[PDB]
Amino acid sequence: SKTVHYLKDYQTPAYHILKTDLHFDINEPQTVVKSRLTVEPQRVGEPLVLDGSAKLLSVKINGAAADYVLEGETLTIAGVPSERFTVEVETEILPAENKSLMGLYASGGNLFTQCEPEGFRKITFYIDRPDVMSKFTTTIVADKKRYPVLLSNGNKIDGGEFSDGRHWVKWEDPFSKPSYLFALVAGDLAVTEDYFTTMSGRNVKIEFYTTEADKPKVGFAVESLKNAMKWDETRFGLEYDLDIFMVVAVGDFNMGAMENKGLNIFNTKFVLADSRTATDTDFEGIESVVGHEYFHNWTGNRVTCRDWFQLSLKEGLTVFRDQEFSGDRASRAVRRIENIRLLRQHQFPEDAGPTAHPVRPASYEEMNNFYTMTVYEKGAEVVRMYHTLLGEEGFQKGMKLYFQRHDGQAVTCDDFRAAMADANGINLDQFALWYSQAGTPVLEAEGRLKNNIFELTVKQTVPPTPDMTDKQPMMIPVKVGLLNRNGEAVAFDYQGKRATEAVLLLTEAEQTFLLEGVTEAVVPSLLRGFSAPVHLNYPYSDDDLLLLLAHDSDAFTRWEAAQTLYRRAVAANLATLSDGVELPKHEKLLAAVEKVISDDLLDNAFKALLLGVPSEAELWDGAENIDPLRYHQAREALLDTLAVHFLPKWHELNRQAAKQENQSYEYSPEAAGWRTLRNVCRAFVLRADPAHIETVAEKYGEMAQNMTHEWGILSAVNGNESDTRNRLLAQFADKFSDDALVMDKYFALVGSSRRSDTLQQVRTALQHPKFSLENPNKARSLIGSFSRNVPHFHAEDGSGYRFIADKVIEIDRFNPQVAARLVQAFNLCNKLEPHRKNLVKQALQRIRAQEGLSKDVGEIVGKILD
Ligand SMILES: N[C@@H](CCc1ccccc1)P(=O)(O)C[C@@H](Cc1ccccc1)C(=O)O
Ligand SMILES: [Zn+2]
Repeated sequence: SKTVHYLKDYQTPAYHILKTDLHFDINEPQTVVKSRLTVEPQRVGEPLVLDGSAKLLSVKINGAAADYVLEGETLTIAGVPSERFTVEVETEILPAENKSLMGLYASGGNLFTQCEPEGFRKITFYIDRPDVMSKFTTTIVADKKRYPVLLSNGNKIDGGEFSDGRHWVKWEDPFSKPSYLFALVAGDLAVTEDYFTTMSGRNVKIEFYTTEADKPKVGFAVESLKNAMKWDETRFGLEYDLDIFMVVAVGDFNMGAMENKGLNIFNTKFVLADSRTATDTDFEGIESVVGHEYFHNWTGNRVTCRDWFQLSLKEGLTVFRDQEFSGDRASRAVRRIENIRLLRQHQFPEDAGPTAHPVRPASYEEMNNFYTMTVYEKGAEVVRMYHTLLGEEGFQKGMKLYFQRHDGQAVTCDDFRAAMADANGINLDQFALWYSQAGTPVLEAEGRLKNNIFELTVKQTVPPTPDMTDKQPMMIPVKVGLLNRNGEAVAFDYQGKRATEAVLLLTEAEQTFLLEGVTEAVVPSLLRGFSAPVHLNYPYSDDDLLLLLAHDSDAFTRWEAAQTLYRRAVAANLATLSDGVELPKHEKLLAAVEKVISDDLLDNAFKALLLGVPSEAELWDGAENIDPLRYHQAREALLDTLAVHFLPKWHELNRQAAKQENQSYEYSPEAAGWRTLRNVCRAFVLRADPAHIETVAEKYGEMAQNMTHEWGILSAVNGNESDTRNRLLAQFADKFSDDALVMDKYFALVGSSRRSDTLQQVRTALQHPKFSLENPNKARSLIGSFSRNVPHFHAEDGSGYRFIADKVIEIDRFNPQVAARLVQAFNLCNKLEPHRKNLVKQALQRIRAQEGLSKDVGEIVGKILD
């Protein structure tokens, strides 16, 4: 009797809602919501079924008290007119009691909403599904001194005052929308005003709302929005469609931001920065996410989702758009590698684990569990493959046809694919499998130069996943090139064209590609630009990898050669540590890294990436009976070797980076590149010479010229067993006690430390006056960081597992979304060595045994355990 939602069961709704008129009467403590729905029968005579979980005060049909039944979270009216009719629902909400941060809730003494995916039903009774689109008008009444700012979607068309100190506003959004895009804000908030003029000459008023204290940190977000608006015009030909665009910052928020039409609501983390309190990465994040939410105005809002299985239709596409925006801003190659690295570090384990799902899932119990790395980041890689197959011009032809066909509609992934296919006159039927088949495809490649042909044989395979065993061959673009003995590009003939690069389109289980007219011995460069989201196996020698790393023209393949050398070095460490003998010499790797360190032609941020070692999760990919501490030990040994071996050169590279930064402490991509390299150097220095922390501490103020430097130094020393580490962290918390986003950084350092005493420091931090478990940013920073802290989470005595399971249980009582994300710390369960596996299963069984456990957490626990 447990409810599962299946894509195969989709049916159009029995009723449409043409008009949604809302009235909010905000009081202390309760808010009363009145709705009036103009309902249009589609299947005449069916019962009207409304979703809702708010306290119900009354229901009318055509103005008279309705005969209805309330059952669970539904309201059913059996006796429906056969003609257009209205329904009026009155509900009552206590927003200060709402710690789920879905629906209408309080934060910092103000009121905010979050409705995606199914939060609107926590406000009123509604047909709360995204293929039902309605024109909203929203009236808000509140005390003026307490709630001077009253916002909802669209245009402000009326307002006024009452003699008792109350005031009101009325907002009309002329664009039909699904309920998940509804927003309301009521509060005492400061505003920052700006504008943008569209290419048709229309001014758009821009308003950012923040606390009074936070206002000085919102400027970069405003600038980023104007950049995003211009970019969507120049790159996609897309113009904004209202004369007002509002953004509201909120400190209590389950995700990063939300694209509500004309009234975006952002986590403070993705809108507030200055150089004193935010890192360069934080600035890049604001640019990315402000872009993302604005880009949803077309890819999400103007064209929306038929059903929640199609989430990647808007999210994969909009992530692709924010990636392209950021790459067009600056540093495209480095940013592309950053994106690839995040996918392989976080999404690949998802696809290999118990919660693996297709980009377009076929079923779900709780839709909030499917806002995933797969739907978003793999979703974006799928959209990018259209770009790779079609080119920018062809891709834009597809976009044009997509909007022509589907503006104002709620559609499917299939419709996006068809627009791409039809606009370009190409068959993309096989491409559909990128949406329906889960798992990381594995390509096995072999190469031979015989006659004057380089014959590249490639096989593909996709593993069964828990949802599906049968996996058919997919359409996989493999971008390639060839290097001669001196690492020079070598031209070849393919499909009657002589070039140095080609896209090989693998569509069968096994294919041979003939690169003809090759006049010299070659080493192939494969999967350039990470041209498909796959695992590629090709037999490279260490010397082949050094060649690629030294001379290849593609950023990804150069970086992947280094990643491979690191991976092989860790594997060699695993072996020696296991045999109880001396560590390997790693002579070739050390020679390779020396070259990278000493190369002054390398981009600084690219050099920093070449000096990064794959994470433990990457290293144990594909393994069984995993002891995570053995992998941690082997990785730490490699980092120690790199730190100590090159210690003088790490200091020298640091000095060179400092000189080039040139005291330009504000955010810019140029200065940030130097600081990124500097922070890599700091990490290695303080590994090799932990005593250097006292030298750092002595001159801390001189060093602390922005938060990128403070964060970089505190990160570097965070695992140091000196008392000074603890003192510097305490001083950081004191300095920045009043800045909640910097206190998030403090708590992340507490939870992530490799020091031996981290569990007890974490437990003390739970009682820190600036910590709140009910704040998702804080919970994520402290507890989330601890759950990803390999030696502590995976402690042999099980203390890490017991602690995280305790917190899943505690958090689930008020915020199931946060708890269900946290409990995925346990996803490695069935791949662990027996002792830890036993303890993880005990932890999961204890979570399962909780009375009233959320559907959110229960769905995840079932996938891991059952
Ligand atoms: N549609 C929004 C998520 C909806 C939601 C559901 C429940 C609770 C709160 C909000 P989004 O995709 O635009 C926000 C997204 C922004 C993002 C994602 C990937 C890259 C860059 C930006 C981040 O939170 O992952
Ligand atoms: Zn999004």
